[PDB]
Amino acid sequence: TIPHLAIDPFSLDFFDDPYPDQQTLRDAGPVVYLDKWNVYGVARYAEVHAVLNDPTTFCSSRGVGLSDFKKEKPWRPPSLILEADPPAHTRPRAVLSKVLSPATMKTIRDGFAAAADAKVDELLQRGCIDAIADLAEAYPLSVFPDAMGLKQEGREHLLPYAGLVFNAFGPPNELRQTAIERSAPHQAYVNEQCQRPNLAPGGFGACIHAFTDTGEITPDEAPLLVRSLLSAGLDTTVNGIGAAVYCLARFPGELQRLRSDPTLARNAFEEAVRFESPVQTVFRTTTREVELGGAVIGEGEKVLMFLGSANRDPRRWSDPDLYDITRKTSGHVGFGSGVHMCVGQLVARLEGEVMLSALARKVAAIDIDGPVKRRFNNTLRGLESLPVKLTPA
Ligand code: HEM
Ligand SMILES: O=C(O)c1ccc(C2CCCCC2)cc1
Ligand SMILES: [Cl-]
Repeated sequence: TIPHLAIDPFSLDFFDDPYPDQQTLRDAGPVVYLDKWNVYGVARYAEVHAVLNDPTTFCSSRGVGLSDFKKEKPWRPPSLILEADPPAHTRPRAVLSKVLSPATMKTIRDGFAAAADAKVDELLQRGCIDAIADLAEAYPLSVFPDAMGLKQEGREHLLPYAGLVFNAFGPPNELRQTAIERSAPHQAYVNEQCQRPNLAPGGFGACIHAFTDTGEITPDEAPLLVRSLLSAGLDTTVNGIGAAVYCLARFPGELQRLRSDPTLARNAFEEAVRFESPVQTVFRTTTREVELGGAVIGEGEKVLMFLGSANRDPRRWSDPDLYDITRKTSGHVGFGSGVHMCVGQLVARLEGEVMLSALARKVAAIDIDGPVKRRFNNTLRGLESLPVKLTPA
């Protein structure tokens, strides 16, 4: 009843061009079985949305990667938020929500915007830049570590640790094994920066530790919740902003619309998240036998959600393969959906908005002028190098 496919969604060929195989996954049926890894897959918007919004049946405490924490040891102690279910999930989630609150955004927005304008001004002086290293990476590295309260020394561990975290969600292929092989120095740095004395006053890290006396979290929970932000808070925005610049570089018509109305910056970034879906995949584990799309999935089965495919499903979207900065993007699953929906999305959207605003006001053209190189990761989709010439407005 359930179609079996040999597609490996974690193969380099798949990463290089996932869209044909993602259509094959969608059109094979609402639920597929991936013989390569012995997991169920759902690639249509409807089933992805349904799974995300049934956390009781499709739990996260057994891991949101391929590995089932009930069968294998997690590569690191489980996250108190991402890898927890209600009710254990609820209070750690509330703390991170209050830490990354609208009030916090108001306190940091002006500095985030000034740094975005400064970076674009700097880049325009060079003209020919690499939109990854020099922008998508450089800008978040210029605001997020400081907003965390991190010291200067050791920040070079942040992106490697994030690449490790996101490769570790995948199956035990070479990408994952190599990441874990090299993990020790990055884990050691990150774990140490999670301790309260190492997080500067007023930043996100210190705010988490200050929240340890309300009865929501205890002091021994704060370090791992800092770990959550050092895991998820940087590499995601790098690939989000990279996605948006890549979109504007490829669709000059949309850059021209953005220039004509910079208030479209926030939705242009939201559309980029839908269009590229920097986070491609997430797993759940069934806690019971469950019917999904006519298939009977047993208990303790891994279910792979194709967020990027759901965000290009023509059953949900009109012209899903077009980048449209005035599209009504509400409902895309690029940030997830339901109780685990990205708790840091206000930070993500703030960075993306102020960067696209800087580009909208200061840049007239973005032309690819060198070889584009893709970056391969079991969970993240993005580029390694994006040579562009920036023409000033
Ligand atoms: C474009 C940027 C980002 C994208 C595309 C993204 C994507 C996602 C997605 C899809 C989830 C759901 C995971 C699941 O359902 O299992 C998630 C959760 C999460 N994200 Fe984001 N994220 C981004 C930025 C950020 C930032 C900036 C932070 C922190 C500053 C952050 C922290 C988290 C955390 C802690 C969770 C777990 C929330 C929970 O389990 O309740 N993310 N993210
Ligand atoms: O350590 C954590 O708590 C943690 C780590 C990684 C993530 C990812 C964010 C982007 C979507 C996939 C999951 C979320 C939380
Ligand atoms: Cl770790």
